[PDB]
Amino acid sequence: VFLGFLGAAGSTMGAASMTLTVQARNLLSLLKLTVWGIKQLQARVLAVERYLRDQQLLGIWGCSGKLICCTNVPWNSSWSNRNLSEIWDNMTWLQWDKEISNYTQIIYGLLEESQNQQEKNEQDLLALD
Amino acid sequence: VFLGFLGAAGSTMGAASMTLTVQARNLLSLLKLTVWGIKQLQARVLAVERYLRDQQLLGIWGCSGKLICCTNVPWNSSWSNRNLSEIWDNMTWLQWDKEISNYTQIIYGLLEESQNQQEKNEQDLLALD
Amino acid sequence: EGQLVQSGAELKKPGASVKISCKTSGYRFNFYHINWIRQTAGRGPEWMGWISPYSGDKNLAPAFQDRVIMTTDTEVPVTSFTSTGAAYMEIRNLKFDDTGTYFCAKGLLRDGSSTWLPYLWGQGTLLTVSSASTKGPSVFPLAPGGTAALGCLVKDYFPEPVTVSWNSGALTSGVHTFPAVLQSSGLYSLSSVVTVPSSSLGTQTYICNVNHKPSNTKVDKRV
Amino acid sequence: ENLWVTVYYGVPVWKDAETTLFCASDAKAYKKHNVWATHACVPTDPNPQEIHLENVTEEFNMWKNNMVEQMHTDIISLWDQSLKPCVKLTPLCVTLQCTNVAITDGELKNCSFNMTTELRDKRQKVHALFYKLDIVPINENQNTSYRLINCNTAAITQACPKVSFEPIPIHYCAPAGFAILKCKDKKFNGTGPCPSVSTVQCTHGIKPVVSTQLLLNGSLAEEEVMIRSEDIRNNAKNILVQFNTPVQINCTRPNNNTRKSIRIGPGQWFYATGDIIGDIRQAHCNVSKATWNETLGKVVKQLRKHFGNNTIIRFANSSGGDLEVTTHSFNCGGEFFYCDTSGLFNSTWISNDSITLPCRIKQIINMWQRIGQAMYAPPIQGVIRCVSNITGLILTRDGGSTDSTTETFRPSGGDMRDNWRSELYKYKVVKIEPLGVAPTRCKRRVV
Ligand SMILES: *[C@@H]1O[C@H](CO)[C@@H](O[C@@H]2O[C@H](CO)[C@@H](O[C@@H]3O[C@H](CO[C@H]4O[C@H](CO[C@H]5O[C@H](CO)[C@@H](O)[C@H](O)[C@@H]5O)[C@@H](O)[C@H](O)[C@@H]4O)[C@@H](O)[C@H](O[C@H]4O[C@H](CO)[C@@H](O)[C@H](O)[C@@H]4O[C@H]4O[C@H](CO)[C@@H](O)[C@H](O)[C@@H]4O[C@H]4O[C@H](CO)[C@@H](O)[C@H](O)[C@@H]4O)[C@@H]3O)[C@H](O)[C@H]2NC(C)=O)[C@H](O)[C@H]1NC(C)=O
Ligand SMILES: *[C@@H]1O[C@H](CO)[C@@H](O[C@@H]2O[C@H](CO)[C@@H](O[C@@H]3O[C@H](CO[C@H]4O[C@H](CO[C@H]5O[C@H](CO)[C@@H](O)[C@H](O)[C@@H]5O)[C@@H](O)[C@H](O[C@H]5O[C@H](CO)[C@@H](O)[C@H](O)[C@@H]5O)[C@@H]4O)[C@@H](O)[C@H](O[C@H]4O[C@H](CO)[C@@H](O)[C@H](O)[C@@H]4O)[C@@H]3O)[C@H](O)[C@H]2NC(C)=O)[C@H](O)[C@H]1NC(C)=O
Ligand SMILES: *[C@@H]1O[C@H](CO)[C@@H](O[C@@H]2O[C@H](CO)[C@@H](O[C@@H]3O[C@H](CO)[C@@H](O)[C@H](O[C@H]4O[C@H](CO)[C@@H](O)[C@H](O)[C@@H]4O)[C@@H]3O)[C@H](O)[C@H]2NC(C)=O)[C@H](O)[C@H]1NC(C)=O
Ligand SMILES: *[C@@H]1O[C@H](CO)[C@@H](O[C@@H]2O[C@H](CO)[C@@H](O[C@@H]3O[C@H](CO)[C@@H](O)[C@H](O)[C@@H]3O)[C@H](O)[C@H]2NC(C)=O)[C@H](O)[C@H]1NC(C)=O
Ligand SMILES: *[C@@H]1O[C@H](CO)[C@@H](O[C@@H]2O[C@H](CO)[C@@H](O)[C@H](O)[C@H]2NC(C)=O)[C@H](O)[C@H]1NC(C)=O
Ligand SMILES: *[C@@H]1O[C@H](CO)[C@@H](O[C@@H]2O[C@H](CO)[C@@H](O)[C@H](O)[C@H]2NC(C)=O)[C@H](O)[C@H]1NC(C)=O
Ligand SMILES: *[C@@H]1O[C@H](CO)[C@@H](O[C@@H]2O[C@H](CO)[C@@H](O)[C@H](O)[C@H]2NC(C)=O)[C@H](O)[C@H]1NC(C)=O
Ligand SMILES: *[C@@H]1O[C@H](CO)[C@@H](O)[C@H](O)[C@H]1NC(C)=O
Ligand SMILES: *[C@@H]1O[C@H](CO)[C@@H](O)[C@H](O)[C@H]1NC(C)=O
Ligand SMILES: *[C@@H]1O[C@H](CO)[C@@H](O)[C@H](O)[C@H]1NC(C)=O
Ligand SMILES: *[C@@H]1O[C@H](CO)[C@@H](O)[C@H](O)[C@H]1NC(C)=O
Ligand SMILES: *[C@@H]1O[C@H](CO)[C@@H](O)[C@H](O)[C@H]1NC(C)=O
Repeated sequence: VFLGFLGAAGSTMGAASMTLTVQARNLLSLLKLTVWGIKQLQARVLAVERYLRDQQLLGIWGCSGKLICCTNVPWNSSWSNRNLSEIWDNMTWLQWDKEISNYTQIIYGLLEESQNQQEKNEQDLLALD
Repeated sequence: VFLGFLGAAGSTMGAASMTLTVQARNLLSLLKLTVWGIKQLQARVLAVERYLRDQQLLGIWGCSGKLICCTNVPWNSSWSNRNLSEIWDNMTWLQWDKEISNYTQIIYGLLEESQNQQEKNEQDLLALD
Repeated sequence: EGQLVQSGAELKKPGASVKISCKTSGYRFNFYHINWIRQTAGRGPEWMGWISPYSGDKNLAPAFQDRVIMTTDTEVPVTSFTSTGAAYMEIRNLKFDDTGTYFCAKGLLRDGSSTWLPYLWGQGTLLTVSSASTKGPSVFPLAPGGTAALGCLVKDYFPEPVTVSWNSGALTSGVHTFPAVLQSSGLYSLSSVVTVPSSSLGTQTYICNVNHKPSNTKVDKRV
Repeated sequence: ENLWVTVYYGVPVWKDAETTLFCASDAKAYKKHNVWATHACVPTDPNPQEIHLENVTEEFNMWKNNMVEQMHTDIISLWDQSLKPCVKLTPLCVTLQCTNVAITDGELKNCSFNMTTELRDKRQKVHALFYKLDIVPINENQNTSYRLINCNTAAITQACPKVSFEPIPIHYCAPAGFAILKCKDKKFNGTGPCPSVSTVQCTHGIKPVVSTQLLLNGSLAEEEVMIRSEDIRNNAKNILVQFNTPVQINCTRPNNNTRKSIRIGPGQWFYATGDIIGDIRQAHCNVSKATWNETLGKVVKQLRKHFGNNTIIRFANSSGGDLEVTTHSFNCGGEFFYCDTSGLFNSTWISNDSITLPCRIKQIINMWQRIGQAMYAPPIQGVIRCVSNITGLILTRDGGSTDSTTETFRPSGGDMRDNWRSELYKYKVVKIEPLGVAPTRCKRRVV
């Protein structure tokens, strides 16, 4: 069942989490000095710049290849106190992003440091023998 | 044994499949308003745009890191009826791409949906305990 | 999906030499070995050798290593994936037991454990080795549910083969050509018959066209 | 027996595509600013890589090639980019009163006329020599006041004196993800399947020699001479010829001209011709009759291969068009020559005495069918002499209802693109599609 790009924007987070491929596809795809040419070329560079930034974050979180990745960071209750059923079956990703947009930067920092910067050194010392 | 970029374009698919690294390397690598400058800059943006699109498809198929990846999609016989020896030891990737270029879009859709959109949710429910 | 067409039948005297050709189309001639196999009544089917149009490597069976010469021409491209070509086999020191049918055959795969294996075969070339001279045939008429049968008799010819058509190839339905007989004299004879409705005498004229290329003779007989 | 699709990234697969190529030229150091090399073309790699593709056979079509169309628009756009900053001779359309240069029973004329000075209020009278072609009489009744040929149609701009018109080798490169396929078949005709194919990132050193009728400084066909056309049966389509042996042609302007720098405004400088010093001789090119007769005979042999092993093959001079298409036009040291080729195409074929060609010069030109902008080629000081290679030709049949008894061939220069096709016949642009899906007995681990 496909609704299209951003079709599940008003659905529950659990329902929207099933069609992440839909947003992933349409997320990247004599004189040429015309006002349109300058706009187009600058628009194309802006699109690949935003895409590479999100893929950069997935890279430093060790989640490059996957749309759903699990981490080692525990969920600090100060961010949100809501239970799983209330989060995934009562909220949309929009109002969720609004409730957690406040602590997103802190969470992103813990996400790159806590695991993948610790995980890689421990991976070398483990496969060291 | 290296022949160079696209050296195995006339070889059997099995022989060409051995030197995929060769195509992978050379696949990406007062006023500057000269006709050459506008062409160059627009050419450079075109190269990274095509590269990121193919890497995007590998990402949504869960095959980002690898040149050879196996999937869960079974080979529907309507696409091609040829046996393995006839495909890999009698055909080149060119004439293969011509025989299957017809159903490529359908195959790409099954490739992103059938596994990696199903695989990631089942991966969360499996590592859930 | 390509066809291999070999040269016509030839009659040669023992001790002479003969060169058979094998023209190819519908596939990349350069990508497949061309094998040569013969069949005689005394030894059955016998593989002679193959040659690679790409590299020129040849492999001849020891029984023909000293009497068979295999060569190939360069492919004339048609499209990116197909071309036309030609392979040749020159056999010398012919003997009476070398009389038989010769085939050229395209290999199976470009790569693998059985690349050269003959897969696509030609129509065959009939080689007769004899001290006897060529003799053209004599064609005689075979006089005729409401159905009837008529044909033409090809008597005393040498050597094989003889081809028969009807109305310059316009008449193909109901045609029945019988294998040749081997007389005690050493000459062959065969018959060809066609079945037609008996009422079709006022609208159809049946012409049998006999071609004996070894004697370079054609006969168009009205039945 | 259970087959599954598997993704391969890097499969040698390509498709015909047209993309935006860019420039690449060696590191030539120096005067400079030559239009084509520009301030900056990507310097050629110290070592190019030509990779032969075994077993590959690709279809080529030099007539539907998009590299030609791109190069054409690149030369045109490069020309305008070099004329924009130079001095525009809008005030040089003053009425000219011209007299003969003495002599009894005149290509150039001595012209006097008033031209503005640095100060707006002041004016100046100056005398400068001109060629007959650049001027027309303003009366036709007739009196004898002349004017520039372009003043009636389009404005005019003076080519800067520093930029040079000498073609230098230019390599056309394709961006990453695309590739160029070079046909290395010696006997390769116009179009068709090329058995021997190789791949390169940039083409060879192609000099953008603008010529007509005769192809100069091009690349010589290997083995036999090549006869390339889009439709030999159709007379309307031109005929490209490529020599295996180059013929030599010497063009000179014996006149010892002089440059007269007359200021026509604040900063603006106009460079007029200064009275000639020495004898008055007209420009002309020489060609060895032995080599040309030999080279022309080798052409008729390949011509009969398409018009019957025996037939009447004659040669006549251009009988269509005027100006550019009727004369072997080209550039040489900065002066634009226009030669009569009737002496070269004046034979009939069936079954050291060097030829000389008359060449006239112009300084006002409208190349590539340009409508709206003319250019004034500043005079070149001293004697001019350039030795060039005549590697190719551009012919055309006369047509008609002749019962194939005789065939006539005349030169022509219908289009400037045919010059680029003479060097881009072997190249082709394709895009690499490295995503291939094939079935194998492999399955992903459910884990
Ligand atoms: C097909 O291909 C053919 C093969 O190349 C082409 O044949 C070419 O034809 C062109 C002409 O169309 C020739 O170009 C001109 O050649 C002139 C003769 O060259 C002589 O002098 C050479 C000088 O030697 C120097 O360079 C050589 C190079 O190797 C070097 O070894 C040596 O050590 C020395 O450094 C000599 O080597 C030759 O053998 C000859 O004897 C040459 O004079 C021309 O130069 C002019 O003109 C060009 C373009 O107009 C300018 O770019 C130059 O800068 C130079 O202009 C300056 O000098 C002029 C001299 O009178 C002045 O009149 C100018 O005003 C200008 O002076 C100003 O600038 C100077 C520099 O900034 C200042 O110092 C001054 O003060 C002024 O401000 C020109 O090169 C090619 O040579 C010839 N090819 C070959 C191989 O010979 C054929 O044309 C092609 N056909 C087509 C249709 O394209
Ligand atoms: C471009 O396309 C062409 C055509 O499609 C393609 O050429 C084919 O390439 C494939 C694979 O490379 C070839 O298939 C392989 O062929 C191998 C060679 O066959 C051997 O046997 C020949 C006969 O030897 C007998 O006779 C000689 C006397 O002549 C006698 O002394 C010997 O003792 C023996 O009795 C022999 O002539 C031949 O020699 C050539 O090859 C060697 C290199 O091996 C070279 O050094 C020689 O100078 C000569 O050129 C050769 O020795 C064969 O070994 C091979 O089988 C092994 O490998 C496969 C894996 O591929 C294994 O599965 C198998 O179990 C064996 O271990 C295989 O059969 C095919 O024959 C070519 N020709 C065709 C198809 O027509 C190019 O490769 C393509 N190239 C590109 C870049 O695309
Ligand atoms: C005017 O036309 C003449 C016609 O011959 C032309 O002379 C030839 O120029 C070519 C270069 O375009 C010369 O060929 C090269 O010569 C050098 C020095 O000997 C060699 O190092 C080169 O070797 C290689 O490159 C070849 C391709 O050019 C390859 O085929 C080969 O495998 C090597 O890699 C190359 O042979 C040639 O020698 C001259 N001819 C003579 C008789 O000297 C001349 O250049 C033209 N003039 C202009 C201004 O273009
Ligand atoms: C083109 O026409 C101009 C006239 O506008 C010619 O200029 C004049 O040429 C004569 C030569 O017949 C010069 O006479 C000489 O004048 C100098 C002055 O210094 C004097 O010293 C000499 O003894 C001699 O009398 C005249 O000066 C000159 N006028 C100007 C204004 O320069 C020009 O020669 C003509 N050129 C051609 C190629 O026809
Ligand atoms: C160049 O050679 C090719 C041969 O490969 C010619 O292509 C054939 O041309 C004939 C008529 O000239 C057609 O009947 C064939 O159908 C063409 N074959 C293919 C595969 O296209 C081509 O015409 C030649 N070009 C010139 C200008 O002579
Ligand atoms: C073209 O004419 C100029 C004169 O304008 C000649 O240049 C002179 O050459 C002589 C050598 O005989 C020198 O003594 C002068 O100083 C030079 N004067 C100038 C202004 O250059 C030049 O030699 C002539 N060239 C030809 C080929 O005749
Ligand atoms: C064009 O000019 C060149 C050189 O200016 C001529 O080549 C000369 O040919 C003679 C033979 O007649 C030789 O003795 C010289 O050594 C050559 N000089 C050079 C520099 O190669 C060529 O013959 C001229 N061609 C014509 C048609 O006049
Ligand atoms: C978001 O954070 C700001 C600053 O801490 C706070 O004032 C605001 O109430 C918060 N709103 C949310 C997260 O609902
Ligand atoms: C490709 O698909 C089209 C449309 O279904 C069909 O007409 C054509 O025959 C096919 N050719 C192939 C895949 O060989
Ligand atoms: C040149 O200018 C003078 C003064 O303005 C004028 O009298 C004369 O007629 C002009 N001559 C020409 C040929 O333009
Ligand atoms: C062509 O040749 C004729 C001679 O038959 C001559 O009169 C005419 O001027 C020439 N024209 C051109 C453009 O060469
Ligand atoms: C052609 O050659 C002939 C014979 O030498 C000569 O009479 C005639 O003037 C030439 N014509 C041209 C246009 O060169």
